[PDB]
Amino acid sequence: EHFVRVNGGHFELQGKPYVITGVNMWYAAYLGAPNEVGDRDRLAKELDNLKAIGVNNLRVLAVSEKSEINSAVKPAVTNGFGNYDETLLQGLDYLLVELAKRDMTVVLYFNNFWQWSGGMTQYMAWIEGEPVQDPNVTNEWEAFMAKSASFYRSEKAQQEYRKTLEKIITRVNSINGKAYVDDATIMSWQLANEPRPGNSQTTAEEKQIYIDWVHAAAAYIKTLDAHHLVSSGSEGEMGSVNDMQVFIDAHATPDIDYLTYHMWIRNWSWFDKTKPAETWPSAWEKAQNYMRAHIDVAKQLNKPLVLEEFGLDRDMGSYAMDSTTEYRDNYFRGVFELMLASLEQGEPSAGYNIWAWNGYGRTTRANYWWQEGDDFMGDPPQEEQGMYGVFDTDTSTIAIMKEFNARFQP
Ligand SMILES: O=C1NC[C@H](CO)[C@@H](O)[C@@H]1O
Repeated sequence: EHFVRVNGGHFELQGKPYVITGVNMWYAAYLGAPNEVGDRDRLAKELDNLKAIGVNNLRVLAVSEKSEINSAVKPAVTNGFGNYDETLLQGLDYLLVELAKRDMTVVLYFNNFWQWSGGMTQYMAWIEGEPVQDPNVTNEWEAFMAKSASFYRSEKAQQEYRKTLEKIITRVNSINGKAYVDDATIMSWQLANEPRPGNSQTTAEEKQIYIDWVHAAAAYIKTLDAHHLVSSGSEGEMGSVNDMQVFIDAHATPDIDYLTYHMWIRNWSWFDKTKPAETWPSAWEKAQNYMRAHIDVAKQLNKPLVLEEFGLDRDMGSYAMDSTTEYRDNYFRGVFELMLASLEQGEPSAGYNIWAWNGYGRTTRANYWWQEGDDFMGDPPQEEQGMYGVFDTDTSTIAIMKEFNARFQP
């Protein structure tokens, strides 16, 4: 029908500006599955609530790789190379039908730097014949990130990645009969969740391999689909081994239509969730700098910029649904205020996706750890259920979302 397009530093839909006022709901396609893995009744109710809060865009995982670790989604879409669960992919079909009824769009990412959907390290585990070592268990994060980036250098891994891209992009929706390439419900194809060049000791050669991978992968998708937007899923500078020139060079290709950045002030040690009053002022100074730096790059490259992930812990780091969210709420207000001013001033700030949406999902696990069969939440299986997710009962947070979702609309 009519697709979301780019014109300079903004998106357009039917010749009018389009601003992303979104959430991350990684599990939305799983929820559409027609078997016991799905919860279609819940999916419709969630999308009805989100639409009522002014949400126009979801960012969703397209594919997962089978993993045996206890920090990963189960079951998976890809049960060994080429062995796709068609019943689960009907969940993506169903999601696309449901979004289209509500004039909502989706950004679909095809891989994962991290472990919670298998992702790049699971590709390498299958190739190498050695199981993934869950970094939640080993705490060997530097080793993990290096293994994950080894994906870019593997010809077999790239062949298999390209096969998966082709499998999904050329899909026909089994429900409505729409080819995916013809479906304007899809806003963008996205290379991966948070692809990084490697660990803190990444070499110049490894930076170039990453740049070349982003270029080649985006160009490959454009051979399949000349018209949908393509984005990388990068965090920005923090996902570029703290080298903004890597970010710039990777995203300078015309086959990348818009820019992404993610902001994780607690993960980056700028904010201490157990010393929030003491650390908030410094964290906010650093967050505003991170936003400004990326807005400047978006001006340089003449592309829209989406804050496609950002979030903050509940008060004192609680996972409980009855805990307060004062710090999170004030953070979201600050980010929204700055971004709205940016947009008013004609800068390439083109919207956002909060990380993440829990909605009607619930856990009764004492340790807040997801187990197979448990409600899917915006917090994926590698984090406590309740870490960053916004519940339907988080009234104060939802009111802020409702307000700004309306204000960001042209
Ligand atoms: O893509 C992501 N970035 C950070 C989130 C919060 O830690 C995490 O859940 C996810 O892997």
